[PDB]
Amino acid sequence: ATYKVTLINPTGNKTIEVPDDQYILDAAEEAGIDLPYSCRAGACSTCAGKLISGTVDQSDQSFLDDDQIEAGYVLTCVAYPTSDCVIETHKEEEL
Ligand code: FES
Repeated sequence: ATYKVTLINPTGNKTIEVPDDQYILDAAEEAGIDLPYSCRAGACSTCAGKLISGTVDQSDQSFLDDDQIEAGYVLTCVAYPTSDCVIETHKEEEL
């Protein structure tokens, strides 16, 4: 499956089609979108986003606790989309 991911940043928004076995971050860059990143391994906060709608699989992540997750945070470097979704990006400091 290839899923629509809408990325909302401070000043505007962009939809991209992300295959379900590619990380949101990887696809974003592939599309010329510059997101923040650091470790790229699910172990810091630098790349975090916030799901507003849809679902992701970020099973490869280790930084977010069970309540950051439930509240919708996502480490975009390690998340695959599991449906069309919408994510507010540059959410690092909320952690
Ligand atoms: S860049 Fe460190 S968690 Fe994604």
